Amino acid sequence: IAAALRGALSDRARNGRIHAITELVEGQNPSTKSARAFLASLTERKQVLVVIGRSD
Amino acid sequence: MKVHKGDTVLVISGKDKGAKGKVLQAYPDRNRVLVEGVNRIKKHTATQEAPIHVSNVMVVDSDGKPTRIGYRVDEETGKRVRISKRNGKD
RNA sequence: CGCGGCACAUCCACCUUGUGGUGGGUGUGGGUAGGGGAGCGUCCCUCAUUCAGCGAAGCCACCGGGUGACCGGUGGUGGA
RNA sequence: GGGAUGAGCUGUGGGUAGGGGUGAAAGGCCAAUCAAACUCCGUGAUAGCUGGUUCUCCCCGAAAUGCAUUUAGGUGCAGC
RNA sequence: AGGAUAUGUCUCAGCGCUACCCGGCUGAGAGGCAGUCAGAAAGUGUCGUGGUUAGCGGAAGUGGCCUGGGAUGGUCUGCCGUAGACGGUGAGAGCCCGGUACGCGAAAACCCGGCACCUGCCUAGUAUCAAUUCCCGAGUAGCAGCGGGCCCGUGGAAUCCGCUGUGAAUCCGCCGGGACCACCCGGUAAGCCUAAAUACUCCUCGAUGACCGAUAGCGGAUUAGUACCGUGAGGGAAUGGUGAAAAGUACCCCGGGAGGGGAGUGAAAGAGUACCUGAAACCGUGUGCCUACAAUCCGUCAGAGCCUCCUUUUCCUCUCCGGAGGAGGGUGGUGAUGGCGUGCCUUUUGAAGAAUGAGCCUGCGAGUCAGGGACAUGUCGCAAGGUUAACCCGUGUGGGGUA
RNA sequence: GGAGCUGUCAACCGAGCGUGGAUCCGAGGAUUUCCGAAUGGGGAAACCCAGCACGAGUGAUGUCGUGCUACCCGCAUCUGAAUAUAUAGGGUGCGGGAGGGAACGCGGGGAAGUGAAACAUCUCAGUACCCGUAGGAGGAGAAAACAAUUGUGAUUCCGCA
Ligand SMILES: [Mg+2]
Ligand SMILES: [Mg+2]
Ligand SMILES: [Mg+2]
Ligand SMILES: [Mg+2]
Ligand SMILES: [Mg+2]
Ligand SMILES: [Mg+2]
Ligand SMILES: [Mg+2]
Ligand SMILES: [Mg+2]
Ligand SMILES: [Mg+2]
Ligand SMILES: [Mg+2]
Ligand SMILES: [Mg+2]
Ligand SMILES: [Mg+2]
Ligand SMILES: [Mg+2]
Ligand SMILES: [Mg+2]
Ligand SMILES: [Mg+2]
Ligand SMILES: [Mg+2]
Ligand SMILES: [Mg+2]
Ligand SMILES: [Mg+2]
Ligand SMILES: [Mg+2]
Ligand SMILES: [Mg+2]
Ligand SMILES: [Mg+2]
Ligand SMILES: [Mg+2]
Ligand SMILES: [Mg+2]
Ligand SMILES: [Mg+2]
Ligand SMILES: [Mg+2]
Ligand SMILES: [Mg+2]
Ligand SMILES: [Mg+2]
Ligand SMILES: [Mg+2]
Ligand SMILES: [Mg+2]
Ligand SMILES: [Mg+2]
Ligand SMILES: [Mg+2]
Ligand SMILES: [Mg+2]
Ligand SMILES: [Mg+2]
Ligand SMILES: [Mg+2]
Ligand SMILES: [Mg+2]
Ligand SMILES: [Mg+2]
Ligand SMILES: [Mg+2]
Ligand SMILES: [Mg+2]
Ligand SMILES: [Mg+2]
Ligand SMILES: [Mg+2]
Ligand SMILES: [Mg+2]
Ligand SMILES: [Mg+2]
Ligand SMILES: [Mg+2]
Ligand SMILES: [Mg+2]
Ligand SMILES: [Mg+2]
Ligand SMILES: [Mg+2]
Ligand SMILES: [Mg+2]
Ligand SMILES: [Mg+2]
Ligand SMILES: [Mg+2]
Ligand SMILES: [Mg+2]
Ligand SMILES: [Mg+2]
Ligand SMILES: [Mg+2]
Ligand SMILES: [Mg+2]
Ligand SMILES: [Mg+2]
Ligand SMILES: [Mg+2]
Ligand SMILES: [Mg+2]
Ligand SMILES: [Mg+2]
Repeated sequence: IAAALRGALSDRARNGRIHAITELVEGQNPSTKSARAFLASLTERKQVLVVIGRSD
Repeated sequence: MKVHKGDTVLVISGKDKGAKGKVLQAYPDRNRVLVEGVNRIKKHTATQEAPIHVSNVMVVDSDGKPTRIGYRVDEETGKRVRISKRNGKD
């Protein structure tokens, strides 16, 4: 299981699909409009996996 | 429903798209209304209207354009009231 | 036996020179019980992509196609 | 055709219940079923027995013998 | 337990015969602690950012053009999103509707928690010595007979349970450690109570499904445990779909009606309450060819002749014609005539068999699943190592977990 | 809660109600025929016939309404037969039980088909079924326990062994 996950992430990184951000919305309240604008800035593809901490 | 018997409405979908009439009777269980002069019907003797879906009409705000219905917390005296959006007052 | 098509096994030479293909010889290819190998069609799910009220599915007819289960094209009927 | 004042026939009400009843005795009858009723359950009983078992092609391809068997129309091992 | 060294939650009153020491008991008050509990039981209040039983609000397109009966479709544009769950609306709708994210909401009743009231318990025995005496659950244990149950089917048969008989001991006791004995070790039977971790779903809410979709799924989408069958216990069915809207065909004609024709509604009546689509068996009507001198597992190969529709020629050249016809060729239908030819399945040494099964069509109807099972193989990971089980933490399929 | 409504098959009507808040939803209360454990007595369940007390009605019988009246067990009281002590029994007054429910628990009774290629020991299986009796769970539970020269320390359930 771990080897497969590592291989998949390695493929993503090798093709350059790993992005790193500080946080999604500079405020303390949610805002889908600005979050979507930021994601569209990062990416123009359909399926995006957002990995964020459980406390955000 | 938010559409009442005495109201004036605008048809937004169907054959009579763009017609203005007043509700004649409402069927809350069926979600249908009788608007005057819409989707007339040729019945047989021995041309009335047939009800249309309340989803297909929008309440004219009595101040011009049609609007979606909201509720302003009256009461203040002594119950709730039904108002407009888009220049809300009713 | 002649001429043409197919398949299995093997030999001889190349391309990854047995993962498998390419070229030529040679041998083989009746089959019940039964063993082994490779496929067709139906339905559901996931991923990608592509058609559909300018007409999907289903059904009917005709014209074609493949070594087999079977497939396609056109038209009609139909209505998701 | 037999009996037809009798060991008669019959109505109404009641009793005996399944290895139990009842039987002037035939294994008769006990709801069109009786050498052990019927219903549900055990239960999808079990059957060395009969029947059935659904698409395709390619390669190979038997046995009906020996031994043993509460065995001989079954099975185990060998042979193929 | 009872005896010798040692002393009083605090006070008051009463009693323990009288004056005293030492006390002890009861009652009251003062304190401390506990509480609806296994360890004692009820009830009255009052208060919850507590819960359950109704609910409410809740962002954003009347957008242009095309097709269309209808836009939720196509294509241009605008927007919301803590809401792009789901469903409805005249066809695939986040912005039309019910809703969804989110956030509010309880007279009263019930439940849970708190604080009080209330209720109860605690009124010196601690420590040391003595080691004489008493107590430590009786028709019990033990033993024997016959059984049951334990891995243990009576066996060398321990431990546990029943009936019958016999029948103790109180710690220098008694029971167990797989016959039994000695030593050692462990424990203290014959009195009671005790949460949690575990099992289940008639039922009530909320979700979900590589579950079914009307011969399926519950027997039951339809009057369903109904109709019907049986004296009875019992057994036990079949029956869904017009259309977006009923706009369900006014009026005329034939007819006793039923039914139909014309009009009319509808996008459609090639949707007419016998109604979505509408297969097959089966039943007609019309039409092309063949068939009344022939012996036929009903086909197959050879094959003339007719009929039909396309095409290369010589002609009606009227020809811009179009094709009448002729000659050839080709589709398709039919098949005069000639040869060959013993249905399918099962089961058999051997079946066309006069052995079995099948009237026909449509639907349904048979090697599946479970388990760190066993053996053998293909493939992938790690490798002298490989791997976790239960379980714990996570919205998941993820991370831990060495027994 | 806020404008329509008088449930459905299932329409046709008739007649009405509703912002002075209807229909609808929630909670509490009232009423609640007869049968059924059925319980005054009887009975072919849904029927029949009473007694007592209190009211209603009649000129008076007739008639009506509302309560109570089963049996067993426990407790408290009065009485104490044959018969003397007394007891059995009897009267009174208070409490309780009975019946139902899909599964799950505990205690007791307990098959056969089947497998053993026959069959009786054995298996199936302490299963099916039956009886008693629960609770939201139950049962078990605080060593007259294991272990073995070290030690663990009530019970239950899960995984190994
Ligand atoms: Mg062959
Ligand atoms: Mg074969
Ligand atoms: Mg159309
Ligand atoms: Mg399909
Ligand atoms: Mg087609
Ligand atoms: Mg089609
Ligand atoms: Mg009788
Ligand atoms: Mg005889
Ligand atoms: Mg008979
Ligand atoms: Mg019998
Ligand atoms: Mg018998
Ligand atoms: Mg069985
Ligand atoms: Mg061969
Ligand atoms: Mg609302
Ligand atoms: Mg148009
Ligand atoms: Mg839609
Ligand atoms: Mg949707
Ligand atoms: Mg709508
Ligand atoms: Mg025994
Ligand atoms: Mg023994
Ligand atoms: Mg004894
Ligand atoms: Mg020993
Ligand atoms: Mg003791
Ligand atoms: Mg106990
Ligand atoms: Mg417990
Ligand atoms: Mg059915
Ligand atoms: Mg169907
Ligand atoms: Mg009957
Ligand atoms: Mg028309
Ligand atoms: Mg149509
Ligand atoms: Mg149609
Ligand atoms: Mg029909
Ligand atoms: Mg039809
Ligand atoms: Mg002739
Ligand atoms: Mg002949
Ligand atoms: Mg012939
Ligand atoms: Mg011949
Ligand atoms: Mg024979
Ligand atoms: Mg035959
Ligand atoms: Mg024959
Ligand atoms: Mg024969
Ligand atoms: Mg025969
Ligand atoms: Mg035979
Ligand atoms: Mg036959
Ligand atoms: Mg599988
Ligand atoms: Mg392996
Ligand atoms: Mg009410
Ligand atoms: Mg009520
Ligand atoms: Mg009675
Ligand atoms: Mg009685
Ligand atoms: Mg006396
Ligand atoms: Mg009871
Ligand atoms: Mg037996
Ligand atoms: Mg046997
Ligand atoms: Mg047998
Ligand atoms: Mg209870
Ligand atoms: Mg208990």
